[PDB]
Amino acid sequence: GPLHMIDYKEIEVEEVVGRGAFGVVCKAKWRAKDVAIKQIESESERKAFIVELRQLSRVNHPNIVKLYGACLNPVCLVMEYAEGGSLYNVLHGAEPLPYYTAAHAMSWCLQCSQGVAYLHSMQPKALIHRDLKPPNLLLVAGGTVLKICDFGTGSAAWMAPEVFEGSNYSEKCDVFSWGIILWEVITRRKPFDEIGGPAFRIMWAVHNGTRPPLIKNLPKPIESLMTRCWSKDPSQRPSMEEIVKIMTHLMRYFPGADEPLQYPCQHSLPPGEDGRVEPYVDFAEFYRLWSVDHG
Ligand SMILES: COc1cc(C(=O)NCCCN2CCN(C)CC2)ccc1NC(=O)c1csc2c(=O)[nH]cnc12
Repeated sequence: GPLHMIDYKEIEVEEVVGRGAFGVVCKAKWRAKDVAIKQIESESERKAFIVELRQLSRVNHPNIVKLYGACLNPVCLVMEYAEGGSLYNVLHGAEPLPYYTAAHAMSWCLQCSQGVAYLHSMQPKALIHRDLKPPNLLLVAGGTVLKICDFGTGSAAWMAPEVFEGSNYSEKCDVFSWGIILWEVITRRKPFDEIGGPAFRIMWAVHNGTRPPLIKNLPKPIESLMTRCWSKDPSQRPSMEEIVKIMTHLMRYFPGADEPLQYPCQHSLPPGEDGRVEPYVDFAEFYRLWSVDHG
């Protein structure tokens, strides 16, 4: 994949937007375009930069961030800027938070799965992301388009049990993360927020078979897919190609996914009545459109 060698003098650094897995991300300008720059912190991070640069150049897909080029003094990546920020901020960030619909929730998960399915179908060997979570999912086009970034080649809430076991893992670990993200956008809750302390407490819980609470009034095909994705045995989880197909076909019953995020939302989180939670999104329209198609 062809890419530019950037002269640092052509870069005009504006403001710091965030701090990813490694390095610092900053808003900037380069040749009229609005860009984002991931810059090195410690000289030790150099190995991670070679990996991410090797991979981002190799990949080309609408749901994975564009790499425009790389500057080597100082060593930094020049990528496309995501105007809407991360999904984590949209979900759980500072007030005021945007209102979103079930349609948005489904579309975000579809676009995410589409990007991952592409990664799993690389030649000659598949790419495993290893770090799928809302902080690494970015939003553009008024919140309607999702991009994947921060390749994994505080993540315990999304991590498959075989990964933190140090055990042998396949691309099916990405599928587990996707299941958690799906639960997360439907409920607008932080997964395992009730479990306090440090990371090992989550890891212990998930290792015993602790999963997120089931959702009240959730459509059985969605529930079926969600719980399949978070199976202990990686074999019992569906492939991403299957997920992409299912989610594409469900979008028939979720119109309006192309409406930009623009409405305010004052969000208070109720407690879980039984062992279940109420969704943030509403499924009344789904059931209406479904019954119209089915008998
Ligand atoms: C997560 O990083 C971002 C935050 C905000 C963001 O939230 N914007 C700044 C908020 C401005 N505030 C100021 C205060 N005001 C009251 C509200 C608006 C906007 C854009 C980001 N990232 C990228 O474009 C990006 C491109 S590639 C890449 C990567 O590999 N890793 C992490 N990020 C990126």
